[PDB]
Amino acid sequence: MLEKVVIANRGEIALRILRACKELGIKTVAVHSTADRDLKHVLLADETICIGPAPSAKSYLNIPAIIAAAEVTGADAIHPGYGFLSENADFAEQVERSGFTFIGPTADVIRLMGDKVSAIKAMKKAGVPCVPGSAKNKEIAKRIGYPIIIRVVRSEDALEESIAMTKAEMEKYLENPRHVEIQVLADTHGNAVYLAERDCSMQRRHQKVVEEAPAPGITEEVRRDIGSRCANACVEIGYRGAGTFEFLYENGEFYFIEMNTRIQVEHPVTEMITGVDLVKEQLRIAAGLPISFKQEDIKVKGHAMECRINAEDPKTFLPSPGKVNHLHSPGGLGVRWDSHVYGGYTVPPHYDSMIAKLITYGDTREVAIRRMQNALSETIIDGIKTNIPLHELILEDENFQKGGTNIHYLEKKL
Amino acid sequence: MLEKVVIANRGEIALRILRACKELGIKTVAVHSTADRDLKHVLLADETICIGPAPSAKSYLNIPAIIAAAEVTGADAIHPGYGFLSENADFAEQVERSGFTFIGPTADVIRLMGDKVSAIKAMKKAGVPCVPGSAKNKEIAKRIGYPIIIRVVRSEDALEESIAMTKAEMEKYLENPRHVEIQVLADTHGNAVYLAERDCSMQRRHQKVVEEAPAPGITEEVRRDIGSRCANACVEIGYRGAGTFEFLYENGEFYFIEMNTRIQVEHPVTEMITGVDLVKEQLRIAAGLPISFKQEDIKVKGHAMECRINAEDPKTFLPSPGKVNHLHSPGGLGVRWDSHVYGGYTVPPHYDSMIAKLITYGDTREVAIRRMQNALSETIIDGIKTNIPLHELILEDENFQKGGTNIHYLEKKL
Repeated sequence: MLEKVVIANRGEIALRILRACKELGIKTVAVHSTADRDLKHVLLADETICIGPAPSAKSYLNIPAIIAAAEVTGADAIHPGYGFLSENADFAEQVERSGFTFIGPTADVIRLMGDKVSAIKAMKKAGVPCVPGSAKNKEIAKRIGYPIIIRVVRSEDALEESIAMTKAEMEKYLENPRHVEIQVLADTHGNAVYLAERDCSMQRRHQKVVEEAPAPGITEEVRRDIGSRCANACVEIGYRGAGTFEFLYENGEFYFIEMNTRIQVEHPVTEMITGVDLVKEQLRIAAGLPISFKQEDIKVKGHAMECRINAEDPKTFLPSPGKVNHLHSPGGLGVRWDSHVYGGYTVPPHYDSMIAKLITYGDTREVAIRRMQNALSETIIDGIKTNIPLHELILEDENFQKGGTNIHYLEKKL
Repeated sequence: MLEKVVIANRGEIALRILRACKELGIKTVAVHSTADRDLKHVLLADETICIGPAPSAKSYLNIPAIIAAAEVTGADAIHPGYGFLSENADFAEQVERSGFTFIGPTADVIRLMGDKVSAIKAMKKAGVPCVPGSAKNKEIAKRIGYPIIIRVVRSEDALEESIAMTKAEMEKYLENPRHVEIQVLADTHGNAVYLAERDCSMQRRHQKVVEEAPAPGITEEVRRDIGSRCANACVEIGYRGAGTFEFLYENGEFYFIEMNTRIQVEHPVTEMITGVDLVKEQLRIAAGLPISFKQEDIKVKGHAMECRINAEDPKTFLPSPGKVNHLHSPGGLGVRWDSHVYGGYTVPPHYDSMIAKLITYGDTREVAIRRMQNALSETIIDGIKTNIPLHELILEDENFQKGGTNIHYLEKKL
């Protein structure tokens, strides 16, 4: 089956993958840049291989070097995590052509869902609701209804002009949409399940900051409908592994915007409310096993929240690399801490600024939120700036407390 | 209701209580010795009061000083944790007589279950199974059956002699008994529930090292019988709050040995498999509220394990006080860390050697155990010795892996 896995990633997700591997008794190979020799998962891995200098282009995006690490270690499979090469279909195609198991979908499915329109077209074929959309551009614009996007457009006298400018360089635009996303798994035995949903509406410049599960207001009827549509979409497109269908959500209707064909950063909130270990299921599915449970086995229990703790200034958002002179991580009941950072670790400049995901669970949304506030108050990261103050502002916001804030809300509030 | 609580304890349990209080919006008063000014919960508390010098007798056992801290802060209630004064009926009696709510049972119930025989006699009256037991001492010894305890006794020709010697300074003695204990809650509304059981058989000199829940081999039928007997015992004796009935368990039968009338050190494993927050329920019950769920709401799900991490040499067990120069605590899915220790903290000589409880959860006992082994491998406590190597030996023991080892097993193995 799978005996040895190359972890083609870094930071917290690399550690998350290492932990799943070690639980399953799978040997690990940590590929790393010269800058990441002191990463926690590297220090814990069974074998390590330096694949290039610091810049990502020369290391974690270095397809030949990663494949070569698999070859020389005699690895069976490669787990790409999220970001980097995880949704690069040329990488997947090359991993397979080279005799290794890619822990993810097939190259062809990646490429299909990797392209804006082809994705939307496969979803519309599948019965998943998409956004109303695509000179007879005035007629189309008209039927869809303004506002629109080509550059946004709030009226028709600007349409023509806009068209010529958006080119050189159409989804109905919604203004009370939440970001609501459905987690799925599909296996090589023809099964596909949905694992409730997540609300990830708290965003800055389209980067998520806080996520939660289940999504407030979503009844189980509605969950069952949209979730069943996503599972069937999985079967229809021959999906394999973990994936997420992202939707805009408004006045009770869902509208597809993207499928991430990989594990999600915020997968832990789903784990907390369903009891499923999503990374272990990725590994088992890649080994050829069936999903370890059936749809009827899944029931949402309680509520979970996640704060992405970043090394950055909490108002300017400029990165804050440097030595963590002291770390104190929170704990206790209903507190989960997913992080590679340790006291004495130096956060480097070369990559993203995420240093930890703090995840809480409670019987109710209210309990999960209070537990997050208390856990954040206990957390100490000395030596660098973090966005903890931003989290604290969000968590005490009366509208967030009420629930249901839209995807534009954070930027409006600040 | 309860607006301000004096936390009459220290170390990890004091932090556990502070976390529950803060979730409920209850103000905290940390009473502490001069040696404990840098305890995490002290640093997090709303108010602090130094109640004496380092020795416990002069501080955490100082009844007048603790009561005085409640008076001057205008506190409503006192939570005694475990150990120290928590089962001191004179303390409880004085807390009540002085106008504060004791978070625990009434003084009279403490005293009743505080005495060896009176406890056993109330249990036998209650229908809880006790151990067969109490010159017509040969006749009694005979009916009970050797071996016996007065000094253990394996035959009758020694009985007489033994009797005279055990005096100046009788439970059937069992030799394949496990330690199996039932968690209960009882409220001021006449309700009493049982929260499955824990197996705490891995012990050295009658001090627990590793605990787990549920107990291997215990079917739900058996759980329901012994648990219902314990709940009814609660009502019959007018119990209030959290408590544990400890049993010896053998060839399918239970035998009562002690009731701890307070929260248990190893309460977290029960929290993990039932979803109940036992300390929050203590606080709510003390405020006069009902238990927040009914018996039918409780269902064991999965399996949990706890390792008591102590600052001591892992073979000699001599304490290892000193500065923790570096701490790295484990995390991820199914890992819970309950500890007051932080990088730079100095573990003092004056108290017990517990510095952390590492708790894991999994869908099966096998998963909980592997997760514990991996979490222990990630844990770093630099500057002092710990018993982590002992935990590692226990967890990989083939008999522990099989499950069901008795209370003498650890000392035999070493």
